[PDB]
This record gives sequence, structure tokens and C-alpha cells, in this order.
Amino acid sequence: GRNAQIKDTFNQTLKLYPTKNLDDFYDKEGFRDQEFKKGDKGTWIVNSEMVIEPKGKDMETRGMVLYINRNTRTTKGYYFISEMTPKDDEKRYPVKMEHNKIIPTKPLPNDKLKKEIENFKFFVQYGNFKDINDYKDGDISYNPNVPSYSAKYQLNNDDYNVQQLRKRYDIPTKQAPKLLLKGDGDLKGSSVGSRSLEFTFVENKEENIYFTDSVQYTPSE
Ligand SMILES: [Ca+2]
Repeated sequence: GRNAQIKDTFNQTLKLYPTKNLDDFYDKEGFRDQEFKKGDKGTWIVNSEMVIEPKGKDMETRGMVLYINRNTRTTKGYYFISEMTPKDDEKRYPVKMEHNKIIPTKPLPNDKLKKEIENFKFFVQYGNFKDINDYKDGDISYNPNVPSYSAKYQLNNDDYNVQQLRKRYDIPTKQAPKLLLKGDGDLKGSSVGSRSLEFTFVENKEENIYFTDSVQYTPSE
């Protein structure tokens, strides 16, 4: 049924974890459909972000996005910060990635920010998942409109990925998160369709703490 097609496409995403050297993406071809021109080897877009909005404060978002272009074999993007719940207060700090190092291309307003960039690791570089069918009490959702679909699982605080996130980020909640897998576009795949995952620590009306990651192969601009 649709649940098995949803699990299958999501398992294909989980399989990328980990890719510890980002340069390996220069030599990885993802799913190709008719939206790619014959001459375009594609671009991998990697995006990791941590969102922390504690009760009664601003929703602070910090993350990075890299465009790993297989045609140029060069990688550019930015580190971003937002304090808004496109984001109307986003500040982007440009970077490049060479030999698996993140290098700012303009000076930073302060050292804390320069060090966060320099030491940055995308969740694809260190995450590692089980087979999707090994996660426990999954709510699988399917909407034919887009179509869009999701798979939601409850994790435990001793889960390897949860521990890695708590090591690398100061996450102000003790709660074990949900693993939320999200996708849209034809189930077989689409260069225009999305795939993302989320570790949802807290989700309510006045407090939101979550981490999002996406690693996607797309046609180059
Ligand atoms: Ca896609």
C-alpha cells in the first residue's frame, strides 16, 4: 500500500547517513528525472538547522546551507541566523567548502560566530539511522493533493542521533524527541519533490525546539 511506498522512499533518504566527507557528493548522482538537462551533473543541497524557541522568548534559528555543484566541483553557501518565529530577519554569512572544511568568505561581526562556522558539521556528516522499519510506533500520513507524506516515530534519549545532537548543541529540554520524516511530490521521486527529517523535541503553541536536516539532489540553477 501507500504506507510501504512511503517507508521505502524515506529509507532511501536515511541511507545517506552518514556521508562524513562532503566532497564525496561531487561524485554522487541522485535520482534523475526529465527536469535535468543532459549536461547538468546536478547539485546536492545540504541544510542543517537548529531551532530553539523557549516559552516566553524569541524563536532563534541557526544553520547552514551548502550548494555542492557537481558541474563546477565547487561548494558555496551560507550560515544563517534568525530570531523570527521567507524569514523577515534572516542574516546570512557567506561561506565556501574546500577539502571538507568550511571557510567564511567575508569577515564576521564576532568570534563566536566565526568559530561556529569553522567548526560546523552538517547532520549528514555524523547521523546514522536504523532501517526505517526498525522504528517503533509510527504514524504514517499520506495526502494525495500534492502529494505529501510523513512518518513519525518516538525516539529514546539513548538513541545514537539524539546523543550526537545533544553533544553538539545546547538543547534546553530533557525530552526525548520524535523523528519526523517528510516528503512531497510523486512517491517514486521528483527532482522538484522534497525530502527532509526533523528531531522534534518540543512542539506546542508557545515553545518549539527542533532540528531539521535535508540532503537533496537537484538540478543546478
Ligand atoms: Ca526530490
